[PDB]
Amino acid sequence: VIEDALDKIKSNDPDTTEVNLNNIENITTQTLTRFAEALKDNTVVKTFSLANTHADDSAAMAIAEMLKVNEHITNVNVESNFITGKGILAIMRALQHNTVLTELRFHNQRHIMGSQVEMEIVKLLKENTTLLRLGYHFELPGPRMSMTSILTRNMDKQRQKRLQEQKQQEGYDPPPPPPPPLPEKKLITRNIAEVIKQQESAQRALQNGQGSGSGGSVGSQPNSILKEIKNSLRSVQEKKMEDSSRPSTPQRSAHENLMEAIRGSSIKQLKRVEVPEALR
Amino acid sequence: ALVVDNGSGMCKAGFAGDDAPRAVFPSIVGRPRHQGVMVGMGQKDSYVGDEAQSKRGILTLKYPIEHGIVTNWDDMEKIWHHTFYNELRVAPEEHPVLLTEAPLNPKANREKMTQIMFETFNTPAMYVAIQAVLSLYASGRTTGIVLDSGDGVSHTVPIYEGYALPHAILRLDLAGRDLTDYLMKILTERGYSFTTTAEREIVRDIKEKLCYVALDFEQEMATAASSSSLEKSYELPDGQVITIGNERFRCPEALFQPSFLGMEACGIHETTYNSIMKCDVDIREDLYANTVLSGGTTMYPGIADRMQKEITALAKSTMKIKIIAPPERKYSVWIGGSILASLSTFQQMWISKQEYDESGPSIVHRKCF
Ligand SMILES: Nc1ncnc2c1ncn2[C@@H]1O[C@H](COP(=O)(O)OP(=O)(O)NP(=O)(O)O)[C@@H](O)[C@H]1O
Ligand SMILES: [Mg+2]
Repeated sequence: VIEDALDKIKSNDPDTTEVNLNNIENITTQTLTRFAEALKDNTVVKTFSLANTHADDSAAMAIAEMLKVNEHITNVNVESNFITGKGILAIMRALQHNTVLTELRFHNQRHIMGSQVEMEIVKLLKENTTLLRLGYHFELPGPRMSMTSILTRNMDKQRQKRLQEQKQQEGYDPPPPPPPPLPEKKLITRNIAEVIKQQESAQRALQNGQGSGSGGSVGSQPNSILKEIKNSLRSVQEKKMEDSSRPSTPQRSAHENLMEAIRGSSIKQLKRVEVPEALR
Repeated sequence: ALVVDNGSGMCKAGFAGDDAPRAVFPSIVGRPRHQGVMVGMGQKDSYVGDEAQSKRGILTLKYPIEHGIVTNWDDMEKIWHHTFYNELRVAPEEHPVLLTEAPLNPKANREKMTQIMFETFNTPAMYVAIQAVLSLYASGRTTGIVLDSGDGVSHTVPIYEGYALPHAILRLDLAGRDLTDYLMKILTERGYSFTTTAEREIVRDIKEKLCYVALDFEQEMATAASSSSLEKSYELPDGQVITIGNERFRCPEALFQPSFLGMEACGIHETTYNSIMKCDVDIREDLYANTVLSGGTTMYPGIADRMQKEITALAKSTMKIKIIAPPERKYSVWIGGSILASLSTFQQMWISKQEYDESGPSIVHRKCF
């Protein structure tokens, strides 16, 4: 039963990977708070899941701190419960500096999560780099967008990483389901082949290449080149280098009083004029 | 090669070069209703597809895709796993995958879709095509305007030699279930009550089996107030038959007159002409003669006929308005892709795992356009 699992949890059973407490009847805050602490120094559980078990914000606080005090769980499933954003946020801040958890789901709660609670979740997890999948439907375009880009830039760190180690000098690299579809015979309709001959024929219009554009406006080089004019004298005629006098950049009174005076100014000191006209 | 066309409601996936999808199942994920749920689930946390359709009882069904845009990425990953592993019984490592997207999708989403395929499922190669564009290719064309009316939103997408015109894409917030909603509202106003999802699917059926678009509204309105040639009976499951008349066409008149739904937006007929006008004066001619119908809500009888009549009264005198409605425009978005993925010419056009592993998901706006 429960205790058979919990036994193993603090027994550190080298063989219990999943703790599945899904749809388990009559479970307490404390009986889950035990589990939370029962896993507080565990090392053999990668998946802790309590689906559809009247969980609450204490169970969350339980799980939340358990999170910042556990380095082997990659996945937390607190689904179909009765948890508010007061609890959801508990687990959220914990993850502010928790670099192991990789998936968390809180779908299908009691009530609407709210919105301050929703924009919280995004600015909150903003300094998290480890979370890969966040099981929740945001009901707000703003947050939901902010969020998806984050789980993208967390996961690109995986792609960047594999880029450094994986290849770079590593040697090498219960009723009915009403189902009426259609059996097949393949494809007789056609004549989109020619645009593909055309789509091979064209594309990459104008200019685009390179690896990184650290320098300025990697301009397409039609402008730069076609606007010949800027090309000051090259190869032949005058040598125009302006080495001059003997001054330098330590303290200067004339220039820095000038700066002090330039800063202390405003168009409120100038004599009013005007320029509305357009002349024929 | 694989083809996957995701929808705001129904999902169709299958092998490329194929006649039709092998996998067509609802794009839904079910999780327990509430309270002392248990009895129902076993050791599961959710159900997927046509088992989530059969257990609608204690399940609060949700769609990852809303108005054709992925709003739930976790359930989006759930659906995709279900597809390769459960529904299609195939390993996504052994296959390249062509996926689909809505008109005016965010770049952000294009990228997650990209990254999910490459990191999670580990696909050799992948491409992402605008669904409207995939519907034109099935019709055997590369240029034209595609009217796409699905479940949540409507789109008119001008297309020029293989590429959709973003500046000219118009979008309308009326589609499939607004008509189901509407039919429900009037069939109720007239007697029987339709408010529950179980009874809602029969309004979908009253609709699809008995609704049509009139060519001339005010006429068919009066034909019906005059005689009863327009009446048709429908048998409910309990055995009580009901009779609709002017509701057969008052339902899809919403498409042409959104005001019937209290909308200040213009009908699907103007939403198609208006688009053509923000197109180039040198392609309007081939736009008008290549308007193509796509999606399930374009399946009403006489919708092509009404369209022509409307868009000829809007257009200038000299243009021919040809309105093409393929007989299989329910699975056309898939079919148009099934053919694309098979074309020898397309193999160089994929996205390599290498290219991704070097540049990240960002390479998809340039490689796919
Ligand atoms: N013969 C028909 N006549 C009228 N309506 C139909 C017919 N067949 C299907 N439908 C409607 O088609 C709608 C959904 O089909 P479809 O447009 O293919 O959805 P989808 O592609 O999954 N969503 P999206 O990807 O956002 O377009 C429903 O509202 C159905 O009622
Ligand atoms: Mg569609």
